[PDB]
Amino acid sequence: SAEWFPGQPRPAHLDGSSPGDFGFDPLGLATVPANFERFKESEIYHCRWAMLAVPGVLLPEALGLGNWVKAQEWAAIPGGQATYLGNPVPWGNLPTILAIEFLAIAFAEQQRTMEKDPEKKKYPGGAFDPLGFSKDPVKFEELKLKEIKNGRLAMLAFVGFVVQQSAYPGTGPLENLGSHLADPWHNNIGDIVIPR
Amino acid sequence: LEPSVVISLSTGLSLVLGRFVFFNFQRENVAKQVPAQNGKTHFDAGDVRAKEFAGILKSNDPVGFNIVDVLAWGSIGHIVAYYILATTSNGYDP
Amino acid sequence: PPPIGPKRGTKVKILRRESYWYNGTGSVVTVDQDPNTRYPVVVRFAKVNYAGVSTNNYALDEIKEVV
Amino acid sequence: DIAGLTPCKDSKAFAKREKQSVKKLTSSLKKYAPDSAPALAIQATIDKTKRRFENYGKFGLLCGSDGLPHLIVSGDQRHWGEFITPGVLFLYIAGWIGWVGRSYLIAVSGEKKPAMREIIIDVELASKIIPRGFIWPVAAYREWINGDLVVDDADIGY
Amino acid sequence: AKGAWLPGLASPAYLDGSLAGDNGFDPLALAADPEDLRWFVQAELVNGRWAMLGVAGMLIPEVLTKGGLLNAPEWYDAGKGEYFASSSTLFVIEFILFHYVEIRRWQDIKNPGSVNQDPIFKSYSLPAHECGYPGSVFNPLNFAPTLENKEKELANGRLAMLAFLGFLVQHNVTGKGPFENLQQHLADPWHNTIIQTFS
Ligand code: CLA
Ligand code: CLA
Ligand code: CLA
Ligand SMILES: CC1=C(/C=C/C(C)=C/C=C/C(C)=C/C=C/C=C(C)/C=C/C=C(C)/C=C/[C@@]23O[C@]2(C)C[C@@H](O)CC3(C)C)C(C)(C)C[C@H](O)C1
Ligand SMILES: CC1=C(/C=C/C(C)=C/C=C/C(C)=C/C=C/C=C(C)/C=C/C=C(C)/C=C/C2=C(C)CCCC2(C)C)C(C)(C)CCC1
Ligand SMILES: CCCCCCCCCCCCO[C@H]1O[C@H](CO)[C@@H](O[C@H]2O[C@H](CO)[C@@H](O)[C@H](O)[C@H]2O)[C@H](O)[C@H]1O
Ligand SMILES: CCCCCCCCCCCCO[C@H]1O[C@H](CO)[C@@H](O[C@H]2O[C@H](CO)[C@@H](O)[C@H](O)[C@H]2O)[C@H](O)[C@H]1O
Repeated sequence: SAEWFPGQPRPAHLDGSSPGDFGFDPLGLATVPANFERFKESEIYHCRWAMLAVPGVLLPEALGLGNWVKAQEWAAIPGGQATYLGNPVPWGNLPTILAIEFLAIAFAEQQRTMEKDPEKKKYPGGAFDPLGFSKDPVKFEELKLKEIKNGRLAMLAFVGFVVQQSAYPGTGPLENLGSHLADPWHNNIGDIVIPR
Repeated sequence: LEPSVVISLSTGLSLVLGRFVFFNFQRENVAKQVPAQNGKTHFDAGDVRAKEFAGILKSNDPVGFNIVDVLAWGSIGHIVAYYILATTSNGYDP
Repeated sequence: PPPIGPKRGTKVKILRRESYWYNGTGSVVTVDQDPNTRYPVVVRFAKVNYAGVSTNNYALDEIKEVV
Repeated sequence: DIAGLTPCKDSKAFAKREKQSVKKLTSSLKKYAPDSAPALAIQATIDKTKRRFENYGKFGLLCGSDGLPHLIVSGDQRHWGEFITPGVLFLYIAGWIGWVGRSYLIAVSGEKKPAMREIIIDVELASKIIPRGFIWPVAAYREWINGDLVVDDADIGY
Repeated sequence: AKGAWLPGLASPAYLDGSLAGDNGFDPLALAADPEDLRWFVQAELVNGRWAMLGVAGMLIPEVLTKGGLLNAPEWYDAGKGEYFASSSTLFVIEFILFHYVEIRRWQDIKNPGSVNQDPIFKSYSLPAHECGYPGSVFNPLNFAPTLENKEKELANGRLAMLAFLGFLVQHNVTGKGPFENLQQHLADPWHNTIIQTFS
């Protein structure tokens, strides 16, 4: 049966030996295998960026440098100059930041999609696995599962960050945790869910 | 701030993007998009003014870069250059 | 020689596009056994058409037997 | 208040309209004997008018610059008595009527000449189906769940 | 045994008497379809047990306080009191705790025996039973699920549902609680009825 919903039948196109398949596909968006492979790749790509982004949202706020939202305010000021760890960035000019980012990232992401092997498309080797951990396929698959799980848990956390930011303008992630710890029985989602 | 530098830099970056970054995608999507009417191209159907010009399309560049491509990416270069050159004195525009 | 067509009393479904009872059902009355008859199946219906008729003739490939 | 409107219990134009109507009625009342029937009818009309204005005032309606009540239908919880609750009543009654009609048509279609039962009603049968509209929202929902409400497109034909 | 709610009336054909509490009562033909019958059989037990619990916990505190051993508000005012947590927190806790148990109950109605397994400790499950009447942990003293006891449960539940409806309606006209209404009826039986309430 379906692992995500105990007592529920598995989908016809699912139940295969996939890294993270729990039989969850209510809308049946994965009927065509050619769409399914690219959905797997897209899932891996969203997971990795979210996992890499979570510390980048939690660390500067915890170091007293401004939450992840206020760090983008200097770009909206005409004379705004970038700062990093309190050290002003000499090249903090907005046009060059918007230019070199596009110019470099376009090439860096154009290179990766010229690959034609679907299995190697999700997981390349070479200069991306320096220490090397594919020596044992069983532990390789185990690590793949333990990676996709943390990636889904990280995407959930980022969406939570966005929604909690929208609920309390001007605040940060860890500030909400501190407020919750201050008054557990009075500071919860109940006020927003049931508004006064 | 200096137009004679901004325009040159923008044109150079646009030409680099055209020749080395998005060349394959453009040249492979172009092959699949040929206008036709009732299963035949415009020149095959009878239009004598729809012949594709041959002199201007050939080039000795290793990848086939030509004059039409030069103009296509140079136009982007000038447009972006004058976009940056306008929202500097005072421009609140998208 | 085997008798052609469905037996009397069979329920059939109409496939002729320009017929009033298209996609409806009717009852077989009789089948003409002459090999030269082009439309040999006689069908009767509960509802009359715009001309007030409630029976019509059809070919063997214009009717489907529904069980 | 809402949309620049004023409560009718605090509107000067509303009170002016009430006074004008009462004066117009009293002018006619002053033409007949005090104990005659027309005088009593006019007095009853005057009392009814005063009651109507008082009830409109104390039921929380809003009045415009013209001095007439206006209705709010955007969903605001201070005005559900204006559209939402009567709307629920209208839907309940209409569903009852439609449900009993459909059930009669389905129950009668199994006969030899169903049309004869459409110009001459079988009251004995209808009197057993009429009380069942009392729970039409449950019956219709369960019928929808089990696939008995709708006919497939392939089966539709004369 | 199978009685009659109206002496002199014929019973429906689909109420042959295979269910506890059968008395041939379905004038409006809600349960003609077999599946509707199962759905309503479950719903009756659930609404009835909730009504029994509500009536007990809605009436006992009132008489306890009126006796003089406690000081608690009426049932229609307890939601406007001072508690260690706000009402919103309690509602959210209730919603989260109930989504899980109610979908767990739903999965067993959809197909019996599907959710008998313990999710965490993979060593406990529910032996075969009938929907609406589980056992094991839910029957600590391990009583006997005889036909007599099921009828005794159903009768009290059906009584409790009407009692709760009566409380709800009597609060919206009098506004003094159940026990005060009963003592008022017992003071002057011929001058304190529903007729005097509206006039
Ligand atoms: C964008 C990220 C992303 C993508 C592309 C995929 C893709 C895939 N997932 Mg994964 N997944 C994700 C995020 C993603 N997942 C997250 C965040 C979780 C945790 C909740 C999971 C949990 C999960 C499980 C448990 C399983 C999968 C599976 C699958 C596969 C089948 C389903 C499908 O066709 O999805 C295609 C998806 C899309 C085309 C995206 C549609 C988005 C719509 C248009 C809007 C959604 C808005 C959102 C609901 C708003 C509220 C968010 C809030 C609740 C956080 C497929 C390879 C199944 C599998 O077999 O994997 C191998 C499987 O068992 N995923
Ligand atoms: C059993 C009664 C019944 C029912 C359930 C429906 C249902 C429907 N009709 Mg139909 N209709 C009926 C009778 C009925 N109609 C009659 C008698 C007429 C002749 C005037 C029409 C003329 C009619 C039109 C012209 C249209 C519909 C449409 C519709 C649809 C949308 C609702 C609507 O616009 O209603 C509006 C219908 C009316 C206001 C007509 C009056 C309905 C009466 C009050 C019904 C009950 C009368 C009956 C004698 C009661 C018998 C009781 C029984 C116990 C003996 C819906 C499928 C619309 C549609 O196609 O939507 C997609 C549409 O355009 N109906
Ligand atoms: C079933 C339990 C039950 C019982 C024992 C009572 C008892 C009482 N009710 Mg209440 N009542 C009930 C149900 C009940 N009610 C229900 C279901 C409703 C909603 C229609 C009401 C609505 C209601 C109002 C509006 C009023 C009362 C009032 C009263 C009191 C005066 C008698 C009277 O006028 O009754 C009126 C009776 C009805 C309106 C209908 C009663 C219908 C029930 C189901 C009949 C039960 C029959 C059953 C065989 C009796 C068993 C008795 C005993 C063994 C439990 C009295 C203490 C009055 C009061 O407060 O006086 C101070 C009053 O004003 N009741
Ligand atoms: C059977 C049948 C029919 C009849 C059907 C009928 C009459 C059905 C009637 C159903 C009724 C009245 C159901 C009532 C259910 C009531 C329930 C579940 C009540 C629950 C109450 C609870 C939890 C109370 C909680 C609290 O009080 C406490 C504990 C403490 C307080 O501080 C707080 C609150 C919240 C107030 C016909 C339709 C007539 C024909 C058909 O053919 C056959
Ligand atoms: C590398 C190499 C080389 C070189 C090359 C070059 C150097 C090139 C250049 C090129 C270029 C340099 C180009 C350009 C182009 C341009 C263009 C194409 C432009 C356009 C423009 C426009 C269209 C404009 C418009 C306008 C106006 C008119 C007004 C105002 C506004 C605007 C700006 C919009 C050779 C040969 C030796 C060979 C070997 C290698
Ligand atoms: C925050 C950002 C930090 C960035 C740090 C710098 C990262 C630099 C990464 C450069 C990767 C360059 O890639 C280099 O190794 C890849 C893996 O062997 C090669 O890729 C090749 O080998 C792959 C693995 O066997 C196969 O899919 C193909 O044969 C082919 O794609 C590239 O042809 C080579 O150019
Ligand atoms: C705020 C409100 C939110 C509501 C959310 C819940 C919505 C629930 C929708 C239930 C839809 C039930 O009806 C839906 O499935 C039925 C089958 O089960 C379909 O029924 C169809 O298939 C059945 C077999 O399965 C056939 O016996 C029926 O003749 C055929 O019509 C209905 O044509 C369709 O409309």
